[PDB]
Amino acid sequence: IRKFKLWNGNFVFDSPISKTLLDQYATLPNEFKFMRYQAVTCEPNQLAEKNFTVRQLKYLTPRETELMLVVTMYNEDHILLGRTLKGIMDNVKYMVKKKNSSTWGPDAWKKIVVCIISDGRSKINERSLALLSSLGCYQDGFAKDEINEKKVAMHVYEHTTMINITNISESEVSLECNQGTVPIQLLFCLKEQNQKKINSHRWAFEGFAELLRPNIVTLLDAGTMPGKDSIYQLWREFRNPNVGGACGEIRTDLGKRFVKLLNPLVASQNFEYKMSNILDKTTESNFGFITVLPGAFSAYRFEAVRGQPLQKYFYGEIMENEGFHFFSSNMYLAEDRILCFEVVTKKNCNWILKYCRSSYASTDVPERVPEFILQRRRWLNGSFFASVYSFCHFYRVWSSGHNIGRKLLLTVEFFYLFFNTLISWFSLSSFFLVFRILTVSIALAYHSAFNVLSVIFLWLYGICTLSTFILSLGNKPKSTEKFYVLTCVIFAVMMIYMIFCSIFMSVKSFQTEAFRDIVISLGSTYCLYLISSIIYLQPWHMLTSFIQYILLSPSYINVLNIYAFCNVHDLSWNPLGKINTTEDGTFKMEVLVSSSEIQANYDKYLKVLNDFEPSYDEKKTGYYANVRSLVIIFWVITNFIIVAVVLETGGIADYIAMKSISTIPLMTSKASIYFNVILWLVALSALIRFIGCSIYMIVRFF
Amino acid sequence: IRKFKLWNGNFVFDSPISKTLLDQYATLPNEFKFMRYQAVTCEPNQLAEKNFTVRQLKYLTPRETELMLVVTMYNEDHILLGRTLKGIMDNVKYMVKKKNSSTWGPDAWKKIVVCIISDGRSKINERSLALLSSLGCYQDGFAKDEINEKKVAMHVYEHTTMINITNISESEVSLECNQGTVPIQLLFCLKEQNQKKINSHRWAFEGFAELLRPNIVTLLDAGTMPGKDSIYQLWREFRNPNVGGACGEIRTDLGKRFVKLLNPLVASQNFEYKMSNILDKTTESNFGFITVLPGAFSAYRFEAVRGQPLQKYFYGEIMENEGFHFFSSNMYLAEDRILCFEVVTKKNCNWILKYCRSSYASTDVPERVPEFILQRRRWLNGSFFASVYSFCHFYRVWSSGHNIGRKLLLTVEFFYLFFNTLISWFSLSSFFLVFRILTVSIALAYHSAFNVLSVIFLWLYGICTLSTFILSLGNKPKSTEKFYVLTCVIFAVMMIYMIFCSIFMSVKSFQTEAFRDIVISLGSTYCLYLISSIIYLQPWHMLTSFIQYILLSPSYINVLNIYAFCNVHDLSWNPLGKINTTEDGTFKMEVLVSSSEIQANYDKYLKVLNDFEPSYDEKKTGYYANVRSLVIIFWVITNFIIVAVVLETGGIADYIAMKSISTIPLMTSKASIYFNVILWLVALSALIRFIGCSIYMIVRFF
Repeated sequence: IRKFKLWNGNFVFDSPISKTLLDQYATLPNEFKFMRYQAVTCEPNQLAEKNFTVRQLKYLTPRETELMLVVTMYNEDHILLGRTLKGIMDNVKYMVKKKNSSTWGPDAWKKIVVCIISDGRSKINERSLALLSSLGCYQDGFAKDEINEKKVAMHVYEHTTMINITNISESEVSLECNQGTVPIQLLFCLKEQNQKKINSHRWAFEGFAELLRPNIVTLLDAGTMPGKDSIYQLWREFRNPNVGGACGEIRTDLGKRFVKLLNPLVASQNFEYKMSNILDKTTESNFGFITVLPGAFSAYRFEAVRGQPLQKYFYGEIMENEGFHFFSSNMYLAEDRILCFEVVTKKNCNWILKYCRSSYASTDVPERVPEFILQRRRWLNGSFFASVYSFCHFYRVWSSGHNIGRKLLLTVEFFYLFFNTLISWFSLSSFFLVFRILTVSIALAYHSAFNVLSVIFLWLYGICTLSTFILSLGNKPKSTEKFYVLTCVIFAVMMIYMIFCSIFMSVKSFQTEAFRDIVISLGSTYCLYLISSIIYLQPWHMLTSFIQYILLSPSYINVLNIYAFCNVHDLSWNPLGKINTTEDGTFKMEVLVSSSEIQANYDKYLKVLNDFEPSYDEKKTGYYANVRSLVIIFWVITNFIIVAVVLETGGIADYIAMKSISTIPLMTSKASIYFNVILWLVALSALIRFIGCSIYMIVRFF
Repeated sequence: IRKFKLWNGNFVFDSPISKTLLDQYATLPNEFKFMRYQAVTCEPNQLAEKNFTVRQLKYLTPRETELMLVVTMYNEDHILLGRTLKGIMDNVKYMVKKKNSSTWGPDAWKKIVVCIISDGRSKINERSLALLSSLGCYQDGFAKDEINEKKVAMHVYEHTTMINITNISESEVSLECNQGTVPIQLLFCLKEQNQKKINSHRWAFEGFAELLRPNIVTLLDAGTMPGKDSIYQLWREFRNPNVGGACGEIRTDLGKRFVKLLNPLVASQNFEYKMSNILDKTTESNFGFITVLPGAFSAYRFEAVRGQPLQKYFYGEIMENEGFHFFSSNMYLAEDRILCFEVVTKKNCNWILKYCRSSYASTDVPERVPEFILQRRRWLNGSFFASVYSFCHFYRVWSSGHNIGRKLLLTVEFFYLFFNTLISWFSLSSFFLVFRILTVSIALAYHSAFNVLSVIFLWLYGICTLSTFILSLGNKPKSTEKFYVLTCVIFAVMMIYMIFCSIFMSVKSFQTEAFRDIVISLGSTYCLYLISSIIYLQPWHMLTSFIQYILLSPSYINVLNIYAFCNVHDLSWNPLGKINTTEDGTFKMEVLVSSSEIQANYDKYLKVLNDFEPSYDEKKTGYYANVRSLVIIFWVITNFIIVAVVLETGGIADYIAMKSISTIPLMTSKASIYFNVILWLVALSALIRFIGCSIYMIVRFF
């Protein structure tokens, strides 16, 4: 029991580390041998005012940081955090061993701070706090819930470690310390209660970034392992002073010797990631605005995001009455994609976002249908809302500081992105119309067993779709996994049948014009994908992973989208006294004994018979439910309008028949026109993205 | 403080009442001047063993009860409880003033106990505890949460009051005491925490009824006001020794001078109640098994329900493994209807249930669409499950003790009840098929503007139905009231249009055979209703309330049923330390100072890196969700199968067309056959129920 003293009114303690670490370290200054705990009781935007600091400012010469790396955990195990930290450590070692550089050199580790923001003490895993402790950046015992009647909001552990991670097997993490290791300035933040990730970013940007004043702030998730040069290659993107943000490639981690490529769900995701990087990101980067993918690690120039972008990201549209507005109350769905928008359309500034193909990070993807569905629920809602928001507010592009040509390019890009969003909104009707027109056409033309197959597949589609709607509105994907797997299999068999029908009709026609169009259009859209993959110099996914993606595409359209739209907002709808008796059964009491007090109580109850909206949380819940259920209805109705126009469903064929009688066919020419239009749109999108990727590679190569 | 003593180990206290009551009372024995609080810490089935008692057993001559009246509250205000208590008091006064009776006489009040079981202290209203206190049956202060480390489960207040309720206006309750008043033995039970109503019945039947040993146990809800002779007329039903249960008529309370009859929702309910009593209850009572309506007050002969019926009602099918079974885990949905079944099919006993028309009780009905929907959610699920359970287990009728004729009658009745259930399961398709066939037929025949009307009403029906499904699966009726009112109005206009179409086609035909059938069948089914109402001697609802019921019938089919099926089960998915500092900012702490303990903690975290289904409530929640969502899917699919068979939807007309091509019409003869069959079923049901009501009245009159 020792005597302490609050330093400037807040608790700062310095503990020594165990001699086991010292044994490696010797093989010595102050930062290596101590670990500093601080109890942060204030808001993220008030740390300096309240007089809280970081070790970097307190040296004889204050230490200036070039690069702040933020790692966010919620409950990730020690393997994921180990992978992220090992990638970071390897990158820092690469930068420290750099020879001909003005910025990096033997003491480059002093310019990098690794800030690990974990979200809740109750929600952290103990295998992660055991890894963090083994590095030297955590000791238990001196965390406090409250200090001078002030609720402690966050615990900050600061250390500079010499030990590095050198191997991460399936079970063990290899930690070692020798002359080849590089020191890392860790900064472990542990929030007291679980607020979501935007609050973690609030702590990173409004909090420690204000004290450290980094040049670049890099965002990573736990489990995302950066490549061996990814951080350096992303940092190299910022030598253009106009770059305000940047991102790299995100790769599926295929496992040992690509063993996980046997899983159809994983190969489908591998193909999807490779094409999203090759086609979408390059095309976007040509214009100057990128919509960074959820898994990839990104970097923002700190001066770029200060001001309006962070205010919109953290608070939303501040101007708001007691009620709820659409954009202001729903922008939390598009979490990081807001920042990017506000960086590009920042007033009087000509920041651009740029995509770096030289930097990559590999992540593990869901291997089971329920967790895959739950992961994509967030992605699809975020993308849809962000695209709607960017289209509705595009005039801001013209209030920024870009020159006239870049403003025109950005306007064109936003229009194109909303065109893509609009196409993706009508996929529910597009898939059904293509399937029904194709199967019915082959049944009409050849009659053999395609009649029964057409009816059977119509009923299978209907049953699976109705069940998906009902289970996603009412139940949870964990509860019914066999059904979801069966539905995916049913849709894969459906797609196989459609491919067969297309090939059969095309061969018979070659031995009418619509199937000429289908063969030319689909061959063209496959060839453009293949050539774009070759130009990017990453073609191997075009054969190892293509058929799996083709077979699972109907499940992307029909299971992921339905669940994403049905779950937009993740809704969640006096003490008396005691008796303790003695041995004799006796005890003492306070009892109303006087007649006057009994009469008083009687009069107080005789008085009640003579004198004859809930809280904000449930009001917000009601608004969220109303807005989530109005989206589903509009989606379904606007898709069925197109279905009924093309196929003459909804009693329309009946209506035309009876109008003529006042003075039904099997199929019309609307089906032919629509079938052609859909395929031409697909081929056109492929061609546009091919031109974009070609321009990207040509410019980078020059 | 004073010195007390536990009486036999449990807390029993006797407080005097305020002299204000004594002033009326004088205008005196022990029961009037004291109120007895008991703290019940045991289970309902253990009160006697634990040595708890009631005042009735503790006189010099123990008092024998003929009739125990149970009143259950949850949070009902003082007007509803006042109405119930006033009806009870008036009935007891009628029985006490009875002259030529062996059972009732001047001291008949001694044979009646009124047991008011309120559900939770936190959930009780204070205007109800103020009314209960004003009667003399409650004083606060001496309720206890725990007694000798035993959680007190329930508080029992016992008094015999001389004051009666004489008027209940919209705002005040008139209490008065004079020579004309009759004493009432009240027994106020107040549960500590809110378990649902089955637990209240568990306390009433397994608890106080075991001590009091009543002859009859009568169940009433708070707000249900018995008629001036209803309790006596129901008690008179039990002079037949074979009667095991009985119920009376439940009436809609139309307000002052029938002012509430202006509300269409209230007149519709008035007609529905009058026909459920006139047709359904009499027909059921002829056979010998009644399915007592939710609002009506019922009575059970206590010896009838002891044993198997109460065991099934309270616990369910006791034989059960760790998993969930359908019947055993879902019988709580059909709460009281289980008892009735088990009374009739009790082994070796020939108990019957009987319906009493001489006894009635009037209740208030919901006047707003959301609360109406929420009320009927419980009714519809209970009825559907109870009917399924009774049909599946009908063989028990033959294991009972009835003679052969009554066994045959009961078997026939259960078959007929399941036929009615099966008809009610297909109303979703029946209404749509009737509407679509009728509108399309008039459009075909006369062409003028019925084409547009047919298409418009098809789209209106589709939009309203899809929206009802989506809002009942995802949202709450309180949130969207304008939409539900609008949907009811839309369906009423739809029904008006259908009535017009029927009349138009019939008049044109009179100026083909199918409309002869429609006019004859509907005229017959209206005439049978009118004649049955006249035979029952209650015809006034056949004109004051008929059109409102007709207009709201589509909303009964399409809004109440969808919401009831979509909401079957009502699913619901270390401390650290503190710092207080002195003036100097100094304080004292317990800190790991020795190097050995720091090394110990480091080794304990280095150890975690080397040694590398939830609770029952959420498992039951998952089962309930699976079973609720499997019911909706089957309901929708089995109704659409009939729709697609009759109208040739679902690609079937396409399939027949292309089969013939291998070698679509507007309407077929299946529509004619189905249209006739539906109306013949309606007329047949009306005729059967008319014969039943006629037999009931004839037998009662003889």
